[PDB]
Amino acid sequence: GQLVQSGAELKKPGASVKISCKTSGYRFNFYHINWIRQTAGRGPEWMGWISPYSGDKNLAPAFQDRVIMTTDTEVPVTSFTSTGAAYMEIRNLKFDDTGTYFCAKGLLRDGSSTWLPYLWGQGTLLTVSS
Amino acid sequence: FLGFLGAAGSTMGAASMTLTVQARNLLSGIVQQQSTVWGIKQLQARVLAVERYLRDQQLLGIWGCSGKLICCTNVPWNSSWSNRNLSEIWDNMTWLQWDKEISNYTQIIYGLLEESQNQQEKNEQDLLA
Amino acid sequence: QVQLRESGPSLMKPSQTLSLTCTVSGSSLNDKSVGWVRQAPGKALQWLGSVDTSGNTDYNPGLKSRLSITKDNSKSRISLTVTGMTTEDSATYYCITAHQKTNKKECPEDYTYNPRCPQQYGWSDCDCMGDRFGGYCRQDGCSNYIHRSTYEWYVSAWGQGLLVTVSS
Amino acid sequence: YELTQPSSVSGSLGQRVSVTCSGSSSNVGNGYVSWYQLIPGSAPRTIIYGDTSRASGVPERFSGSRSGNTATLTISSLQAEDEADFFCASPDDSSSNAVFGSGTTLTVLGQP
Amino acid sequence: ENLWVTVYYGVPVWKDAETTLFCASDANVWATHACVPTDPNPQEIHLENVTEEFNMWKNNMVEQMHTDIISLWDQSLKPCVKLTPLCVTLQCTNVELKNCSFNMTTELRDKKQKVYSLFYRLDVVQINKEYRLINCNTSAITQACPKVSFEPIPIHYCAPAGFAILKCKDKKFNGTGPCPSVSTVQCTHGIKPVVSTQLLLNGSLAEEEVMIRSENITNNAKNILVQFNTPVQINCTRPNNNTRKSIRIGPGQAFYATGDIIGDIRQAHCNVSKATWNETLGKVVKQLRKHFIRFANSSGGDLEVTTHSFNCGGEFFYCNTSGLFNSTWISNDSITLPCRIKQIINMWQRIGQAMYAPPIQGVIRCVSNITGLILTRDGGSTNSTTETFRPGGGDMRDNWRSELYKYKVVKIEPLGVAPTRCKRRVV
Amino acid sequence: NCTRPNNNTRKSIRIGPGQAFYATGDIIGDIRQAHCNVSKATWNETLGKVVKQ
Ligand SMILES: *[C@@H]1O[C@H](CO)[C@@H](O[C@@H]2O[C@H](CO)[C@@H](O[C@@H]3O[C@H](CO[C@H]4O[C@H](CO[C@H]5O[C@H](CO)[C@@H](O)[C@H](O)[C@@H]5O)[C@@H](O)[C@H](O[C@H]5O[C@H](CO)[C@@H](O)[C@H](O)[C@@H]5O)[C@@H]4O)[C@@H](O)[C@H](O[C@H]4O[C@H](CO)[C@@H](O)[C@H](O)[C@@H]4O)[C@@H]3O)[C@H](O)[C@H]2NC(C)=O)[C@H](O)[C@H]1NC(C)=O
Ligand SMILES: *[C@@H]1O[C@H](CO)[C@@H](O[C@@H]2O[C@H](CO)[C@@H](O[C@@H]3O[C@H](CO[C@H]4O[C@H](CO)[C@@H](O)[C@H](O)[C@@H]4O)[C@@H](O)[C@H](O[C@H]4O[C@H](CO)[C@@H](O)[C@H](O)[C@@H]4O)[C@@H]3O)[C@H](O)[C@H]2NC(C)=O)[C@H](O)[C@H]1NC(C)=O
Ligand SMILES: *[C@@H]1O[C@H](CO)[C@@H](O[C@@H]2O[C@H](CO)[C@@H](O[C@@H]3O[C@H](CO[C@H]4O[C@H](CO)[C@@H](O)[C@H](O)[C@@H]4O)[C@@H](O)[C@H](O[C@H]4O[C@H](CO)[C@@H](O)[C@H](O)[C@@H]4O)[C@@H]3O)[C@H](O)[C@H]2NC(C)=O)[C@H](O)[C@H]1NC(C)=O
Ligand SMILES: *[C@@H]1O[C@H](CO)[C@@H](O[C@@H]2O[C@H](CO)[C@@H](O[C@@H]3O[C@H](CO[C@H]4O[C@H](CO)[C@@H](O)[C@H](O)[C@@H]4O)[C@@H](O)[C@H](O[C@H]4O[C@H](CO)[C@@H](O)[C@H](O)[C@@H]4O)[C@@H]3O)[C@H](O)[C@H]2NC(C)=O)[C@H](O)[C@H]1NC(C)=O
Ligand SMILES: *[C@@H]1O[C@H](CO)[C@@H](O[C@@H]2O[C@H](CO)[C@@H](O[C@@H]3O[C@H](CO[C@H]4O[C@H](CO)[C@@H](O)[C@H](O)[C@@H]4O)[C@@H](O)[C@H](O[C@H]4O[C@H](CO)[C@@H](O)[C@H](O)[C@@H]4O)[C@@H]3O)[C@H](O)[C@H]2NC(C)=O)[C@H](O)[C@H]1NC(C)=O
Ligand SMILES: *[C@@H]1O[C@H](CO)[C@@H](O[C@@H]2O[C@H](CO)[C@@H](O[C@@H]3O[C@H](CO[C@H]4O[C@H](CO)[C@@H](O)[C@H](O)[C@@H]4O)[C@@H](O)[C@H](O)[C@@H]3O)[C@H](O)[C@H]2NC(C)=O)[C@H](O)[C@H]1NC(C)=O
Ligand SMILES: *[C@@H]1O[C@H](CO)[C@@H](O[C@@H]2O[C@H](CO)[C@@H](O[C@@H]3O[C@H](CO[C@H]4O[C@H](CO)[C@@H](O)[C@H](O)[C@@H]4O)[C@@H](O)[C@H](O)[C@@H]3O)[C@H](O)[C@H]2NC(C)=O)[C@H](O)[C@H]1NC(C)=O
Ligand SMILES: *[C@@H]1O[C@H](CO)[C@@H](O[C@@H]2O[C@H](CO)[C@@H](O[C@@H]3O[C@H](CO[C@H]4O[C@H](CO)[C@@H](O)[C@H](O)[C@@H]4O)[C@@H](O)[C@H](O)[C@@H]3O)[C@H](O)[C@H]2NC(C)=O)[C@H](O)[C@H]1NC(C)=O
Ligand SMILES: *[C@@H]1O[C@H](CO)[C@@H](O[C@@H]2O[C@H](CO)[C@@H](O[C@@H]3O[C@H](CO)[C@@H](O)[C@H](O)[C@@H]3O)[C@H](O)[C@H]2NC(C)=O)[C@H](O)[C@H]1NC(C)=O
Ligand SMILES: *[C@@H]1O[C@H](CO)[C@@H](O[C@@H]2O[C@H](CO)[C@@H](O[C@@H]3O[C@H](CO)[C@@H](O)[C@H](O)[C@@H]3O)[C@H](O)[C@H]2NC(C)=O)[C@H](O)[C@H]1NC(C)=O
Ligand SMILES: *[C@@H]1O[C@H](CO)[C@@H](O[C@@H]2O[C@H](CO)[C@@H](O[C@@H]3O[C@H](CO)[C@@H](O)[C@H](O)[C@@H]3O)[C@H](O)[C@H]2NC(C)=O)[C@H](O)[C@H]1NC(C)=O
Ligand SMILES: *[C@@H]1O[C@H](CO)[C@@H](O[C@@H]2O[C@H](CO)[C@@H](O)[C@H](O)[C@H]2NC(C)=O)[C@H](O)[C@H]1NC(C)=O
Ligand SMILES: *[C@@H]1O[C@H](CO)[C@@H](O)[C@H](O)[C@H]1NC(C)=O
Repeated sequence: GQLVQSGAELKKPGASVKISCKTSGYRFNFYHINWIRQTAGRGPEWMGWISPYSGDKNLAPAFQDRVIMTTDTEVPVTSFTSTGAAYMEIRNLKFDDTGTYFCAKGLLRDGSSTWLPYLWGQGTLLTVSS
Repeated sequence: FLGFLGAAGSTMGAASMTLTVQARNLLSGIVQQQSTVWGIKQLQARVLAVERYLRDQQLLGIWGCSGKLICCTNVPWNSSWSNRNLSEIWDNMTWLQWDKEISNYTQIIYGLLEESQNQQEKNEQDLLA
Repeated sequence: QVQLRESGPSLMKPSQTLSLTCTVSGSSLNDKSVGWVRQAPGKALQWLGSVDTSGNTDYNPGLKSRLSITKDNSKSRISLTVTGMTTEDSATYYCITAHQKTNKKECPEDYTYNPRCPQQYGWSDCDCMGDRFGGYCRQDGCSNYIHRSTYEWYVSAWGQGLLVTVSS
Repeated sequence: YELTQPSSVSGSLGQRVSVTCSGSSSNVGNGYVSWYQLIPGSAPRTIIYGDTSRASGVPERFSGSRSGNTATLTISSLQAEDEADFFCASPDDSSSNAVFGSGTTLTVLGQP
Repeated sequence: ENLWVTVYYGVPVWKDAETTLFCASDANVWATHACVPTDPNPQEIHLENVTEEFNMWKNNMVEQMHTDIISLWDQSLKPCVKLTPLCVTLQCTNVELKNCSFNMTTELRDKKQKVYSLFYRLDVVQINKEYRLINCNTSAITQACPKVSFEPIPIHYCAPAGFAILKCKDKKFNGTGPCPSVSTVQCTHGIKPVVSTQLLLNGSLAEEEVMIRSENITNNAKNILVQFNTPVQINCTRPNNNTRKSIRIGPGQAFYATGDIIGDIRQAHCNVSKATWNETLGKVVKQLRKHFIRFANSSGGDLEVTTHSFNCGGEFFYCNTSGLFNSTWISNDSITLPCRIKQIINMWQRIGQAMYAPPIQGVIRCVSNITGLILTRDGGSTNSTTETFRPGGGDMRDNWRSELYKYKVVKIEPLGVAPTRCKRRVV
Repeated sequence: NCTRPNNNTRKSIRIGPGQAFYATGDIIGDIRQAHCNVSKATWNETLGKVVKQ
C-alpha cells in the first residue's frame, strides 16, 4: 500500500499548520497511524499515534497540548484495501519545530507491537521562519 | 462471544480460538409442515447441507482428523505456498485473504496430508513384534 | 505474422491450362479466407476468387467457368486452375488472405427483437425493444439495429505475386 | 462490374488530393469500402478498410470517407512516396465476392 | 522456525454461490401454504471489520424469486375454473363498460341459457353487434379461484445450512460495491411480493437519504430504481358498487359475471398528498442531480406497462400517472390519478395461460405506501443541455431487485489449512 | 439416405381458444413416395461378412 502525505508548508513562528496523510493499498481502518518527526537538532522524535478504527489516540507528553490528530472514515476500494486520510495539526510553531514529519502505518493487527510504525509515507517538510 | 462468523474480520488467531461456534452452527434442522414447489425446494436444500458437511468430514477423516477441529500433520510447509512468517500470518491476515492467498496450492496440501497419513498407518501396521 | 509463398509455371502456351499454388506458412487467421486476385499490364485489379475456412468457395462471376480453386489442409496450400489461357490472361497473379464476415441484423446490447411493437402500434425504427421492458413495448425503449455494414471485406495480407506470360 | 475512377490525378508537394470511387448500393453503398495503394515496384499495401479504419502503420494524413455510393480517399501533406496507382474495392452482395475500381494514378510534381 | 500445515474446521470463510433457496411465512395460497414457519427470533450477527462486495444486478436471489412467483402463480391457477366455453359470440350494448348477453352451456349438455354480464372495454373486441373476449383468439383463459387472495404477504427467503446470507447495513450503500458494515442472517426480512409497474408499493424504505440505484446511470437502456426515505401515501378506490352473479355453466363449473352497477358512474382513482409528493420529488431531483431536469410520461402502447399496474383487493388496476410525471426542475391538495380496471390479463399467456380476475362485489379501497419508483431516460440528445425522465415498469424483476438489493448468498468453506510449528506424534 | 420428396405445406387452423391443428396443405412438386438408398457395393460386402459370422 501507498501512504501519500501533503507536500510542504512554510509557517511563521507562533502559527499553526495542518499536515495530511492519505492512504491506499491496504485497509486504512485496521492499522494504527503514527506521527513521528525528525529535526536536525534533536534527531528522531515520536509524536503519537491514532487508531482509524476506534479513534483512540496516544500522544507523547511533549505534544499532548499542541498537536491534534484526526482521521476520516475509510473509503472502501475492494475488500482488503481502502483509502483513508489522517491529519495532524501542530500549533505554536517554534524554530526548533522545523523538520520533516511522517505518518506511518502499523506493523500487526494484534501482538506485542501493533502500533509499531511499519509502512511510512514520503514525509512533509515544515519550515518555521520569518 | 461474537456469534456465527463473528470473527470473520478478526486476525486468524482470534478467529482460530473460536472456530467451534462457526463449526457448530453449520448444521441446522428446521422441522417441517409440508404435508408443492416449496416442498421440492426444502427437500433439495436439506440434502446439500449435510452433503457438504459429510464431504468435509470425509476429507477430515482421510487426513487422520475424523475428530474434527484442530489437528497436526507430518507435512512440512513448503515455502513456495507462502513466504510469510508466523507473526504476519496469525496477526496480520484474516482467514478470508489467507484462503485467497493459498487457494492456488490447497489441493496439493490436501494430497500431501492424505499421503502422510497413509504412510503413518502403514507404519502402524508394521509396528508390532 | 502470416507468410505467403507462390509457386508454379512461368510460361504457358496459348490455350494451355495454368495451375498455380500458394503455400501459407505461419497462419495467424481469424475466420478469413485465402484467394487470388489478378492484374493485367496497364489494367485495373480484377478480383478472381477465394475459399474460406468452412470449405465454401467463391469465384469472380465473370470468370468462374475458367477458374477452379481447391485446398489441401495437410500440405497447407491452395491451388488455382485457369483454362484456355490467352494473351488476356498474361498478368500478375497475387495470392491474398482476406478478412470475411457476414454480420446479420442484430439488436444493440440490452435490447431484444420484438416485432409485436411495430406490428400492432405502427412505430418506425422500433424493431428492438429494451430488455428493461420485459417483453412489453415501450416507445421510450425503441431502437434500430446496430448501425454497421451488412458485409465486411478487405484484404489483410498480400502475397508477392507471380507473373504469367502466354506466348508461343 | 468495375467501380468508376478518374484515369489519373496529380498534385504538387505540400498539398491535398482526393480520389473518388463510384459504385452502387450493392457494393460501395453497403458502406464497407477499402482502399489500396500500388506503388510501381513494391507489392500492394493495404491502407484503408471499413471506409474509415486505418491499417497499422498508415499515418493520419491518409483518410478514408464515404457518402452513399461514392467513396473518397483523401491524402494530405503530399510526399514524393505517394505517387502510385490507387484502387478502391468493396464487397458486392457477398462478403466473399469483391469488386475493384478502375484505378487512379497519382503523380507528384515539384521535386528537388 | 520449522513450519507444518495444520487443518482448521470452521474457519470464517465463505464464497459467492447460487443455490436453491426456500420460503418462510407465519401469518393466502401463495405464502400461507408457504413452507416452514420462521423462527421466533432471527439472529442478525454483525461482522466487525468485514467489507464485502454486493451486486444487486447480478444477484441470483432475484431470478429465484421471479421463477418462484411465476411457478406459484401457475400452481394456484391450475385447479381453478377455466373459462374456455365463455368464448361464445357476445351480443353487447352500451350501459366504457358494456352489457353483453350470450348463450352458455347449462349443466345438461343439450340445454342452453341466455345470460348477461358486464364487461370492461379492455376485455372485449368486435369482429364484424357481435363481440368476443379479446383473449379468445390469442389464448385460452382460466378464472382465478375466488378464495385465493392476491394480497401480497411477506415471504422470507432463506439459505440452507452450510450457506449464509450477507446483509449490507450501510445506510448510504450504493446498489453495487464494497459494503463496510456487513451482518449475516439465515433469512431475509419480510418481503411483500407486490406486483407493480412504474411506482413501487409496500417496499422497504432506505434510511437517511433516498436512494437512486441503476446498473449504469449514463446508459439509457438500464432502468432507474428509486427508494424513498419517507413513504408517500396513496389511497386507491374503485367506487363502483359491483355485484357478483354466479351462473352455472356445467356440472360444478360456475362463472362469476358482473351484475348491474349500484351507485355512481365513477372510475377508480388514487390520491397522493401533493405536499408530501412535492417534498419527495424535490429530494428525488436532488439525488438525481448528484450524478448530473424534467419529467414526462411514457407512451409505449401496452396499457399494462405504460400505466401504474397493480392489484388491489382482487381487482387489477392500471393507472394514469400523468399527474405525477409532468414536471421540470432547476432546484392537502392531493393529486388524483385515474385508474382503469382489467379482469383479463396476460403477463405470460405465451408461457402458459391467461387469467380472468373474478369481479369483486362492492366498493374497493386500499391504502398503500409508495416507497419507490422505476424510471428511464430518453434517447441521448445534444449532451448536457437537458435531461428528460419517463416512468416505466417494464419488468417485475426490478421489484425483486428493489427488495433484494441488500442481500447476498454465500457458501461456507469451513476448511482452512495454515502453517504452525506443529507435527503429529511420531508412530 | 432417406428422403420424403413431397413438398408438403402446413396449414394452422384454429379450432378453439389457443388450440391449433396443423393440417396438410396441397402438395407442391412431384407425386413421389419417400425412399432410402443404400450403396449396393457396401451392402454386399457387409452382407457377406454377416453371412460369414
Ligand atoms: C477489528 O479491527 C480492529 C483494528 O484492526 C481491531 O482492533 C485491534 O485489536 C487488537 C487486538 O484485538 C489490538 O491489539 C491490542 O491492543 C490492545 C489495546 O491497547 C491498549 O493501549 C492503548 C494505549 O493506552 C495508553 O493510553 C491510555 C490513554 O489513552 C492510558 O490510560 C493507558 O494507561 C496507556 O498509557 C489504550 O488506549 C487502549 O484502549 C482502547 O481499548 C480499550 C480496550 O482494550 C478500551 O477500553 C479503550 O476505550 C480504548 O478503546 C488499550 O487499552 C492491547 O491491550 C493488546 O496488548 C495486549 O494483548 C496482546 C494480545 O492481544 C498481548 O500479546 C500483549 O502482550 C498485551 O498483553 C494488543 O496490543 C489493536 O490495538 C487494535 N487496533 C488496531 C489494530 O488498530 C479489532 O480487534 C477488530 N475486531 C474484530 C472483531 O475483528
Ligand atoms: C455505461 O453507459 C455508458 C453510456 O454512455 C457507456 O459509455 C459509452 O460506451 C460506448 C461503448 O459501450 C462508447 O462507444 C464506443 O467508444 C469506443 C471508443 O471508446 C474510447 O473512446 C471514448 C471517446 O473518447 C472514451 O470516452 C472511452 O472511455 C474510450 O476510451 C469506440 O471505439 C466504439 O466504436 C466501435 O464500436 C461500435 C459498437 O460499440 C461500432 O459501432 C463502431 O463502428 C466501432 O467499431 C464505440 O463508439 C461510448 O463512447 C461511451 N460513452 C462515452 C461518453 O464515452 C459505458 O460503456 C457503459 N458502461 C459499461 C460498463 O458498459
Ligand atoms: C380522494 O379524493 C376524492 C375527491 O377527489 C375524495 O372524495 C371525497 O371524500 C369526502 C370524504 O372525506 C367527501 O366529503 C363528503 O362531503 C359531503 C358534502 O360536504 C360538502 O358540502 C359542505 C357544505 O356545502 C362543504 O363545506 C364541504 O366542503 C363539501 O363541499 C358531506 O356531507 C359528507 O359528510 C358525511 O359525514 C357526516 C358525518 O358523518 C354526515 O353527517 C353527512 O351526512 C355525510 O354523510 C362528506 O364529508 C366528498 O364528497 C368526496 N368527494 C367526491 C367528489 O366524491 C376522497 O375522500 C379522497 N380519498 C380517498 C378516495 O381515499
Ligand atoms: C400494501 O400493504 C397494505 C397493508 O397490508 C395492504 O392493505 C391491505 O389491503 C387488503 C386488501 O387487498 C386488506 O384486506 C381487506 O380488508 C378489508 C377491510 O378490512 C376491514 O374489515 C375487517 C373485518 O374483519 C377488519 O378486521 C379490519 O380491521 C378492517 O376494518 C376486508 O373487507 C377484506 O376482507 C375480505 O378479504 C379477506 C381476505 O381475502 C377474506 O378473508 C374476508 O372474508 C373478506 O372477503 C380484506 O381483509 C387489508 O386489510 C389491508 N391491510 C392493512 C394493514 O390495511 C395493501 O393492499 C398492499 N398493497 C397492495 C397493492 O396489495
Ligand atoms: C437416391 O436415388 C435417387 C434415384 O433413384 C436419386 O435421385 C437422383 O438424384 C440425382 C442428383 O444426384 C438427379 O440428377 C439430376 O439429373 C439431371 C438430368 O441428368 C440426366 O440427363 C443427362 C443427359 O441426358 C444424363 O447424362 C444424366 O445421367 C441424367 O440421366 C441433371 O440435370 C441434374 O443436374 C442439376 O445440377 C446442375 C449443376 O448444378 C444444373 O446445371 C442442372 O440444371 C441440374 O439442376 C441432376 O444431376 C436425378 O434426376 C435423380 N433421379 C430421380 C429419379 O429423381 C437420389 O439422388 C439418390 N440419393 C438420395 C435420395 O439421397
Ligand atoms: C387476434 O389476436 C391478436 C393478438 O395478437 C389481435 O391483435 C391486436 O388486436 C388489437 C385489438 O383487438 C389491435 O389494437 C388496435 O390497433 C389499431 C392499429 O391502429 C393503426 O392501424 C389502423 C388500421 O390498420 C389505422 O387506421 C390507424 O390509423 C393506426 O395507424 C389501433 O388503431 C386500435 O385503436 C387498437 O389499438 C392490435 O393492433 C392487434 N395487434 C396485432 C399484432 O394484430 C387481433 O385483433 C385478434 N383478431 C381479431 C379479429 O380481433
Ligand atoms: C388516505 O387515507 C388516510 C386514512 O386511512 C388519510 O389519513 C387521515 O387523514 C385525516 C385528515 O384528512 C386525519 O384526520 C386528522 O385527525 C387529527 C387527529 O385526530 C385526533 O385528535 C382530534 C383532536 O384534534 C380528536 O378529536 C380525534 O378524535 C383524534 O383523536 C386531527 O387533528 C386533524 O384535524 C384531522 O382531522 C386522519 O387522522 C388520518 N388517518 C390516520 C390514521 O392518521 C390520508 O390523509 C389519505 N391520503 C390521501 C392522499 O387521501
Ligand atoms: C448419401 O449422400 C451422401 C452425401 O451426403 C453421398 O456421399 C457423397 O457421394 C458423392 C458421390 O456420389 C461424393 O462425390 C465425390 O467427390 C469426390 C471428391 O471430391 C473432391 O475432389 C474433387 C477432385 O476429384 C474436387 O473437384 C471436389 O471439389 C472435392 O474437393 C470425387 O472425386 C468423386 O468423383 C465424387 O464426385 C461425395 O463426396 C460424397 N459426400 C461426402 C461428404 O464425401 C452418398 O454417396 C449417398 N449414399 C447413397 C447410398 O445415396
Ligand atoms: C343488461 O341487459 C339485460 C337484458 O338485456 C338487462 O336485464 C333486464 O333488466 C330489466 C330491468 O331494467 C328487466 O325488466 C324487468 O324484468 C322483470 C322480470 O320479471 C319484469 O317482471 C319487469 O316488468 C321488467 O320488465 C328485464 O326483464 C331484464 N331482462 C331482459 C332480457 O330485458 C339488464 O338490466 C342490463 N344491465 C344493465 C346494467 O343495464
Ligand atoms: C402522459 O402525458 C402525455 C402528454 O405528454 C399524454 O398524452 C396525451 O394525452 C392527452 C389526454 O389528455 C391527449 O389529449 C387528447 O388526445 C386525443 C387524441 O385522440 C384528442 O382526441 C383529445 O381531444 C385530447 O386532445 C393527447 O393527445 C396525448 N398526446 C400524446 C402525444 O400522447 C399521455 O396520455 C400521458 N400518459 C400517462 C401514462 O400518463
Ligand atoms: C382439397 O379440396 C379443397 C376443396 O374441396 C380444394 O380447395 C379448392 O381449391 C380450388 C383450387 O384448385 C379453389 O378454386 C379457386 O378458389 C378461389 C377462391 O377465391 C376462386 O377465387 C377461384 O376462382 C377458384 O375457384 C377452391 O375455392 C377451393 N375450395 C373449394 C371449396 O373448392 C383443395 O385444392 C383440394 N386439395 C387438393 C390437393 O386438391
Ligand atoms: C455505486 O457506487 C460505487 C461506489 O461504492 C461506484 O463505484 C465506482 O464506479 C466508478 C465508475 O464510474 C469507478 O471509477 C470507481 O472506482 C468506483 N468506486 C469503487 C469504490 O469501486 C459505482 O459506479 C456505483 N454504481 C452506479 C451504477 O452508479
Ligand atoms: C516446493 O514447491 C516447489 C515449487 O512448487 C517444488 O519445486 C518443490 O518440489 C516443492 N517441495 C520441496 C521444495 O520440498
